[PDB]
Amino acid sequence: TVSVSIKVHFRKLDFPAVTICNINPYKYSTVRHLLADLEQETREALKSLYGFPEHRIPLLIFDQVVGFQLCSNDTSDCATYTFSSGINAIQEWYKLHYMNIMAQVPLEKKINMSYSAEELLVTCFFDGVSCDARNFTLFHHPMHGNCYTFNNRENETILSTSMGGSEYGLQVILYINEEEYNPFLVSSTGAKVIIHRQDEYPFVEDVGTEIETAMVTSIGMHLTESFKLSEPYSQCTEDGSDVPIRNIYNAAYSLQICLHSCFQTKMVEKCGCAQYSQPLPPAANYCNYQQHPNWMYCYYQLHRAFVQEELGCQSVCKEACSFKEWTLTTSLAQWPSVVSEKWLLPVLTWDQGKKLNKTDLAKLLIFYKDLNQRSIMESPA
Amino acid sequence: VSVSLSVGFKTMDFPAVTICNASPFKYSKIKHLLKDLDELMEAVLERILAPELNLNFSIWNHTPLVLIDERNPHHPMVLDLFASEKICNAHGCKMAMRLCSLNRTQCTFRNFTSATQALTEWYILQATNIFAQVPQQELVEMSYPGEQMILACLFGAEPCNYRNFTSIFYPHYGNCYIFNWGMTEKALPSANPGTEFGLKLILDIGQEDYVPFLASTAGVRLMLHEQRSYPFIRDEGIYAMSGTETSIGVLVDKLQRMGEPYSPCTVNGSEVPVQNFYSDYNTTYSIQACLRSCFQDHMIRNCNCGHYLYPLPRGEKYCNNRDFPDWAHCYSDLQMSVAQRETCIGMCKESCNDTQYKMTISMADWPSEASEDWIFHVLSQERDLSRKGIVKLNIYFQEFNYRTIEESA
Amino acid sequence: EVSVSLSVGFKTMDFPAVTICNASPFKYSKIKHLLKDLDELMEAVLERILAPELNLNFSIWNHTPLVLIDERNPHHPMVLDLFSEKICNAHGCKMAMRLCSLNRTQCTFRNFTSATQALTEWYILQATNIFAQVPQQELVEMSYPGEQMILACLFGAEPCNYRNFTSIFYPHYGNCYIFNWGMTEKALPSANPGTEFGLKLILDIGQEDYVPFLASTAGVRLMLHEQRSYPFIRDEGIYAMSGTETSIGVLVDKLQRMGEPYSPCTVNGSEVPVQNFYSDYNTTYSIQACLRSCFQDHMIRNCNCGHYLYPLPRGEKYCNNRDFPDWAHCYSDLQMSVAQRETCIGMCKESCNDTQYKMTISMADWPSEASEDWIFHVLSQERDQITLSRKGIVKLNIYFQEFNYRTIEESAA
Ligand SMILES: *[C@@H]1O[C@H](CO)[C@@H](O[C@@H]2O[C@H](CO)[C@@H](O)[C@H](O)[C@H]2NC(C)=O)[C@H](O)[C@H]1NC(C)=O
Ligand SMILES: *[C@@H]1O[C@H](CO)[C@@H](O[C@@H]2O[C@H](CO)[C@@H](O)[C@H](O)[C@H]2NC(C)=O)[C@H](O)[C@H]1NC(C)=O
Ligand SMILES: *[C@@H]1O[C@H](CO)[C@@H](O[C@@H]2O[C@H](CO)[C@@H](O)[C@H](O)[C@H]2NC(C)=O)[C@H](O)[C@H]1NC(C)=O
Ligand SMILES: *[C@@H]1O[C@H](CO)[C@@H](O)[C@H](O)[C@H]1NC(C)=O
Ligand SMILES: *[C@@H]1O[C@H](CO)[C@@H](O)[C@H](O)[C@H]1NC(C)=O
Ligand SMILES: *[C@@H]1O[C@H](CO)[C@@H](O)[C@H](O)[C@H]1NC(C)=O
Ligand SMILES: *[C@@H]1O[C@H](CO)[C@@H](O)[C@H](O)[C@H]1NC(C)=O
Repeated sequence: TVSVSIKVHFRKLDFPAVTICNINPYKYSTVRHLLADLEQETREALKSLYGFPEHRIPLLIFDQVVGFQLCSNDTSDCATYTFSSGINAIQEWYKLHYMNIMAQVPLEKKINMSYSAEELLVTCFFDGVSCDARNFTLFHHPMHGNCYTFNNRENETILSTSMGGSEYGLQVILYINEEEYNPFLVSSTGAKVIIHRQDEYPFVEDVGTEIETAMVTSIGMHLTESFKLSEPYSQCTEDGSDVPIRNIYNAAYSLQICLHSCFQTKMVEKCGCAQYSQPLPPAANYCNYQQHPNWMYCYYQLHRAFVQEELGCQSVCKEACSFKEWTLTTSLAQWPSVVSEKWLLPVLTWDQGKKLNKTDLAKLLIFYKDLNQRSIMESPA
Repeated sequence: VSVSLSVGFKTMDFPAVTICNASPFKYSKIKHLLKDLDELMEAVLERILAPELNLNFSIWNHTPLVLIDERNPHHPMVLDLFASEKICNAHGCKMAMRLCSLNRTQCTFRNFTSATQALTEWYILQATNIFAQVPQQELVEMSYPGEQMILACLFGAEPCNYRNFTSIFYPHYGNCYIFNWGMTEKALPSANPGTEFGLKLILDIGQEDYVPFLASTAGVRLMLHEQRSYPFIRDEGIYAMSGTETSIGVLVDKLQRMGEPYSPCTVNGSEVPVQNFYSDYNTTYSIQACLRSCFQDHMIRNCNCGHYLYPLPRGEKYCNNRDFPDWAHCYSDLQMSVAQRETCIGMCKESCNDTQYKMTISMADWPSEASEDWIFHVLSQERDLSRKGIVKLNIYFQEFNYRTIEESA
Repeated sequence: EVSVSLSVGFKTMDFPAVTICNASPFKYSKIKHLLKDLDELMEAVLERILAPELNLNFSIWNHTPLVLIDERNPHHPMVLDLFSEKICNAHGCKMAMRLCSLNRTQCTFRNFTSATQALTEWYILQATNIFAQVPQQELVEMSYPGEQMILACLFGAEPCNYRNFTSIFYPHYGNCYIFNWGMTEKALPSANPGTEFGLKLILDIGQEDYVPFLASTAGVRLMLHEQRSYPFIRDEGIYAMSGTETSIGVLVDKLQRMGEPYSPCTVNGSEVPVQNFYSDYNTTYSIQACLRSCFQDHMIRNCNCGHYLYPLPRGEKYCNNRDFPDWAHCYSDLQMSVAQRETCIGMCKESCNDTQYKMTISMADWPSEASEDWIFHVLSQERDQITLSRKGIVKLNIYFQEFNYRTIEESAA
């Protein structure tokens, strides 16, 4: 049996790592030469089905109901997807083909085609002192392009907050070039941000809070920790050191890292190739229509089995005993105010070196509301 | 007893999600009932906005608005709206509803300092008194239909449409449509966090068809709840904003109580006299449903009719100023009656399991300027629409999707 | 030894004290007669940066002039006062404020990579040097009045007025109005969850009357806090947009520790050495008030004047370029000293009652397009008046969630 106790401290406090992304992964005019054929086919489909003025898997119509089907090789079976709206038909079909094109492009070129830190960041400001694009680390995500991480870089000491509130946290102004969005992939305009440990993988595709343009987003946060006990007391691990699954994220262990690593490994077993949405495991290739022509149906079967917990990943992976969380309080206001547009937008475009539109920009504030760090500890009796 | 607290992630049934438009009715469908009340509401606005400027006085006399003027304590006075024509807004002037009973030989006032509140609450009462006279099978035909509401639906990668939703009529909000209720089909499990595996909806607000003087916020009402429970939208629901994509991360937060030997809570509803239900479905018990179901017993004893915003017995009648003239005052008495409050709170009891779905809200503009015109052409063609008439809505599990507090001996 | 316990549910209790502020400290139409010299100089500075190819009160400029520092030549970096003729914005160029002291004989820069932040900080410093010279009971009259802001209010079923709010001058945000503070009246309880039984507000931002170079963000500031506690709204507060109905669901998450024999926290202000400068508000003890009093003490001792953003003891004066010429230099020195911040942390005890008003915030457009005309026409009559617009009005609801408390408490074994 155990005794729970709580320790609260007020003292200068380490700042999290903050990974910021554009919602759109690549400046469209830069990738349009790869996606030209897919754009032509998509606009032909829109003109054929809906009259809009504007090859292993065609788009189809059913008794309008629009869809496509993913087929196996060694038997006649297929998984057929029929959508009651053309938006889902076109978006999902386009994303199938888009991810099977981008999986074949080399990473060295994808990193060069996506955004630079000097493009994404108009200004940065931390602890009341200047900050620059050189203070951010590159984080290339296969579905968001170049994301950039604050306060996480090698052989530099972690930045720590000694004063609470809006004026002494991270303040950053983001440029979100929405005339260069992809017409068929990206249907939401803004940015994303994750708050995480320096040694934690952000998973910015899952749980990122979203940043709206022509707005200031004020992410105030408090820090809370929990420390469980491992076996005998609970079937739990302090580290990834005693679970059978190999971690492929090059980041400190957590249950979602373990579950995704398990599933990505099961795909390299069953389908012969890795899912492009996730990091590449050792000595494997990402799936694509020309080398792995039937991987679509393989993934469908495999994920159906995963949801029914038949692959074992949910029972093999374990919860991590030490837990740290920043409880965010997101709130929004209009920015610039109608009186300040007269001078903010000209000076912001001078700081880039056309005039910026108010909807091309977003301001973000991330700060500790107070230096109170809570913690809940479990200990043997 | 003593508790233990835990947090984590696990495969579990996805919430039931109720989608409901903010305006209860389509004005183009219902304005023939509300015509004579609208003509009077325009005149009531003339005597407030432009006092220097034919009425149905039977609609007015039910509960007039009155000016209460007490700037001169020696002689405070109250006046019906029907050196200047101007009704006073100054400190000491109140605008109030004269609720009355027994041929107006007894009356009571509901006080407002602001005219925008007084007019909102006056109309909603006069509208309610009209809806109470329309049979629900016909009143449900004047509200937003499911096939116009749900433009597109996608659960992870399973396509859905308005026929995957169970329809209910919730009298405060009109038609509401429930996803994944688990009532006539097996509920869907979800085994992954993040947006890509959640529920993805595109919804039409139909803002050009709202009722002008009623339900003055634009969006969809939303509520996450248990399978087979009835959605009390008013009490734990939220709005979602049009012209945006709203992203909602879900955490299932539970309290498990120890039960009978240690506490007064109940395993299910079999111990409690919950006679009145909002709908014909076999929904689960909840203390909130019991208190509302108990109020109607006391109102059908006292006022001889049931209230429109509440459930109704198998053979009783809703309250009308035609059949039950005193009902407007009689209802206001029950709200204030201590005996009514304490006797229902005594009859009903807590549940042993107590589940609440916590939410983390985020927003972004939708569609993108590049995808806007093919998006809205496809949505226009499929109805044979504009940015601020459309909602996009994502509901998904967080990285840690449950938190539990469990009592033990 | 102490044993923790946990309690969760709904309980009837005092409704949180809500403080409302505008995002602009002043009404420009009422304060432009002080700021005209600084505004003319700020627009000349903007012209010098943005349109250089195209007299001024240089006594304002010479207080802390902005300089370009150009390091494109590592063997000859050159620093130039703002006053083709283009200022540099290339990768080697930065922009700074020259903070000089001691008859200007020895001084330092404060550095910025971007002109937008340099101009923001320069103007805030200059405007503070102007506001610090106005007596506060006159400075209150050129900020936003409760008459203008609170268009309508209604708590549960009880009507309410701007006279139900206690007024304070919070110098970074001007006038602020505190509902249910429990200071000179009995605080109101509530006993049911949901918006139907909570605080309902309609507020007017007056967005067109903002100070152009101070009020870059538009909305109200909000903060929920205990009765008889001072609202440190620049740390704790959230915003709310105009043109929307914002609904805030509150849960009171509390953590109560044992006192001195078991932990170093305090239940009173007693035996803390710092003199409390917020005592004239009669508010309860708080670590935030102690830290700010500690800073203001160091400021009054080192600079010989007190800073404008903080309260002031009875004999002292606020810092002015006229009376205390070195004040900007020594204030930046103190403001940036992490050792000084740690000294105050090492000097103030924190309170044993930790409490957090946790909020779930949701939004929707208000009024709807169908119900727009008559609502704005009627709202125009809610004041002695028309000068009203959609971009100015907030609708705001604050209420208790189904469970409105989560208390974690220590007890002696
Ligand atoms: C941003 O990055 C720069 C360069 O790495 C940091 O610059 C150093 O700052 C410290 C003081 O904080 C100085 O003592 C060093 O001399 C600076 N180095 C250089 C090369 O200029 C800067 O601290 C970083 N700022 C933030 C907020 O992370
Ligand atoms: C929406 O409803 C349809 C039926 O109207 C569901 O389609 C069925 O799904 C099951 C698997 O769960 C299949 O075995 C059936 O063959 C399907 N029927 C048809 C006619 O296709 C669909 O799954 C529902 N979608 C959601 C998200 O609930
Ligand atoms: C502000 O920036 C200036 C210019 O980069 C800094 O001044 C230089 O500091 C280095 C290191 O002490 C000296 O070797 C140079 O001679 C200085 N140049 C000039 C023109 O003075 C200054 O240190 C920075 N100050 C702050 C507080 O960031
Ligand atoms: C007034 O309205 C009522 C409905 O509430 C209707 O029955 C009646 O005929 C109307 N009378 C006139 C004179 O319009
Ligand atoms: C309550 O929770 C327990 C948890 O194990 C579960 O077994 C039970 O079915 C739930 N429902 C009821 C009505 O007890
Ligand atoms: C400059 O402006 C200040 C106010 O900011 C004023 O007091 C002073 O007299 C002005 N100086 C001159 C020379 O006009
Ligand atoms: C502080 O915490 C204790 C915990 O028992 C509580 O009794 C007290 O009311 C709290 N507040 C104050 C002001 O002491």
